[PDB]
Amino acid sequence: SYQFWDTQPVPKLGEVVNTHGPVEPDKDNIRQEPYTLPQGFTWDALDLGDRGVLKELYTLLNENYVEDDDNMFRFDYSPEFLLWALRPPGWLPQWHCGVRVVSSRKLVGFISAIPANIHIYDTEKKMVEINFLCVHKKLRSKRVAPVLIREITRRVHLEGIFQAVYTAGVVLPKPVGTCRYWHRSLNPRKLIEVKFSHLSRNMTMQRTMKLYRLPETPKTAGLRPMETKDIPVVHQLLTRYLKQFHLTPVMSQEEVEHWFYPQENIIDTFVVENANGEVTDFLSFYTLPSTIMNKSLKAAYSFYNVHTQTPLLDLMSDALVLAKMKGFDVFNALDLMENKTFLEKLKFGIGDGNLQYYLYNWKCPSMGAEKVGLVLQ
Amino acid sequence: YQFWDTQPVPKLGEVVNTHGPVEPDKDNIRQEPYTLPQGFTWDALDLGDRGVLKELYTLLNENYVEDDDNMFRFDYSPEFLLWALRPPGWLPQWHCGVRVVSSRKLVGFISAIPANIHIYDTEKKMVEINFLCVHKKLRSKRVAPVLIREITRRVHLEGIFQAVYTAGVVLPKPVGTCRYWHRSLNPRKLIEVKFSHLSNMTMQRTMKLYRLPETPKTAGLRPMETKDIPVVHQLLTRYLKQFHLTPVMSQEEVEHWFYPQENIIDTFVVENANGEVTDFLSFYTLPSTIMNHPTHKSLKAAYSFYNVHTQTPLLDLMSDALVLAKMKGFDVFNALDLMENKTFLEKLKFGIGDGNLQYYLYNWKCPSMGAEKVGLVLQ
Amino acid sequence: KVLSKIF
Amino acid sequence: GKVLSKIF
Ligand SMILES: CC(C)(COP(=O)(O)OP(=O)(O)OC[C@H]1O[C@@H](n2cnc3c(N)ncnc32)[C@H](O)[C@@H]1OP(=O)(O)O)[C@@H](O)C(=O)NCCC(=O)NCCS
Ligand SMILES: *C(=O)CCCCCCCCCCCCC
Repeated sequence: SYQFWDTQPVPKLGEVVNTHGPVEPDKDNIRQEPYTLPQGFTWDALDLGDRGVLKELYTLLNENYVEDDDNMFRFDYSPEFLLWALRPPGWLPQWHCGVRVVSSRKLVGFISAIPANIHIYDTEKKMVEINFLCVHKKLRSKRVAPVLIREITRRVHLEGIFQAVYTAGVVLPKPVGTCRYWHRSLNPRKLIEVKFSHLSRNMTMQRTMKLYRLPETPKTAGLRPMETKDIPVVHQLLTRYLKQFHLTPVMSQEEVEHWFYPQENIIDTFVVENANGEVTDFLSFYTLPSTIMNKSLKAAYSFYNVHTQTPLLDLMSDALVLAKMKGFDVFNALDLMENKTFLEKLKFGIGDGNLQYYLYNWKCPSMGAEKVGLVLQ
Repeated sequence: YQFWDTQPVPKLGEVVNTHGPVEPDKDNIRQEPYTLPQGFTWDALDLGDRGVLKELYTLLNENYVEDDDNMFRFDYSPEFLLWALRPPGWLPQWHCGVRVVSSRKLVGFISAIPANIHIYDTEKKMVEINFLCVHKKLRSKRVAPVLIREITRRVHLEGIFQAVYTAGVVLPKPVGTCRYWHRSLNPRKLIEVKFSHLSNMTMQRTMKLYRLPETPKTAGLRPMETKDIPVVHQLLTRYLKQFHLTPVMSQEEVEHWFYPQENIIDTFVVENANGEVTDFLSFYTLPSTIMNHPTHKSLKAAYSFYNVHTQTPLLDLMSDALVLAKMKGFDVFNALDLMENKTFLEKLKFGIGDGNLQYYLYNWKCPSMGAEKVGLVLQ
Repeated sequence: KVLSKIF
Repeated sequence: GKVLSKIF
């Protein structure tokens, strides 16, 4: 059973929800002491400005973070990507919570939180997003993840925040929504060769390649890289566009500069400036390659795509073209927000991995993937 | 008012019966700083740099608030300024100074710090605005609203659209009005420098009226320590629920605001026979520069901060506060008439002051409250 | 904020 | 992301 998650303020796996609100009240006194690590390990707050700890953190994630179903690929988050994901506005070094071996100080554990204004049905609440929970392989199946969770929970409590958001590939108590990954092949030769995909039968490699053939320049009129001058309208666009869904982020203009302004190998944003000079739509997609075990699949991930005048269909087509042009092998989009209307039509394939969304210390009705409006790295 | 009829505040005299904001949250915000008079530039002060910190200390020391009759001036210390301007969540952009381009001389400042504010039935993330200062040479050259519009913009960029701040002047529209009272500790010096006056009543009699016990009366009173932080936090939160305008501080903010620092903040807890902390008193350190008095330069003043009572009587708690201040060399102990401070001001022989303190909320429409319902003490 | 004195 | 998926 769930011996750890039965002690937490989350709804049970089976209960249907009819209420809105916290599971437990905000705490007026918080444990000042770090939790106990098993004999031989200590806590450490990782200062990512130090390139040495940043690399240690990178080596740790590259060697021990998430793998797929058949243990064939592993995320290969880079230093600069981790700096982008772990230092958004309002980040804290204390929330970069690593575990080291007391004797040798080697990094063997990690969990992180970042602050985020979250809107859920009718409530806007200050929460945190929890990502990169990682424990070294030699240290699994012995209760370090629960301790990581309780220590980060404590450290969030100390700052006065009592709710969280996080995703997971595993079913826990209790998913607020279940989403599914779909993939659009860009370089099928490499994809079939490394077993990311397979020749769907009664078909050839040459026929397959002509299936995923794409145009070499985009369709939409007035597409260009996002620029500094665009931070206000993107923010505007996003804010209005996100009001239809039931679980969304609430970004200040700064968080928009951080999350969407383009960076080599990390995030790419393209805006649509029309004949009148008004930006009206934008697309976004980030860079996360996975190590090929037994050399490197390059993947682009749909982030936020806002449409007010260009059809989303064309916007995502041009996204596929842009990714193709930048040297990516595959384009992965979830099925949340309005993505169901273009996944089949643009020839995406369904993946085997699910993505469960969870709220910590918040009771609410679950939603269908179409109302989830949040994309985490 | 020419400047405030443009801002999202209610008018003087319009009474309010709704609760909420005046103008919507901003979907797009100006990217460019407001225009300064020719020859001046904006600069975010890095207070970790001691030279910049020093600069900021001098600007306030020579140009900040004076009393009604222009005889005294605040002398915030550098370390005091770091405690007030670098609480948990501070941003270097919110330490917004104005410099002379030629010489880089600092001639303006205004700051914002983040703070969860509770008002009536609403908790919203706000900012506290303090230390609006314009060099005397630059007064009435229309620079203060430029500061205000610029700080408002920089707060807007971080997504916060409500603020709280105080002022000695009546603006549109006070959410509450408080009154300063001052308790003499060294009446000799206060009277010598014209801070107060003999009520005919002989000074020798006046000197023995404000004499205090050599030691505090409450049992188990001791300085606040690290192990007290959760229990202080607990005490403060529950105590603050009777007032209508309060801060909502995390345990981290309680560490920052109350853990004792010499010459900045003092906190004393009451640990009883069971070892349980049941009450605490606090007061921060802010001397004033006395001008053109040859032998009397600065008056050491203690300002009451947050005092919570659950078993010790508030009167006895504040009495021991007076005693502790006295022992430390304070000439005067100041308190506002907010929260429950009216219940003990006269009895401890404070006199009322001539300055008022208006509390204001920016972009928040609500009814005003009486001083007793105010539960916020700003720096 | 307000430098009041004895009235 | 979190889920390392591939083509089903
Ligand atoms: C995530 C990871 C730290 C799990 O730790 P572990 O040492 O295998 O397992 P532990 O016994 O330590 O933890 C078990 C408990 O952790 C919690 N848990 C397990 N996986 C989790 C996850 N991804 N997120 C949050 N909690 C998780 C469960 O609630 C479980 O309690 P339960 O008994 O109620 O199920 C580890 O496998 C790892 O680092 N994985 C690489 C990255 C990864 O897999 N990330 C999350 C995968 S969904
Ligand atoms: C995927 O890397 C991270 C694991 C998800 C953690 C489970 C939820 C923990 C919430 C912790 C903080 C809660 C603060 C209120």
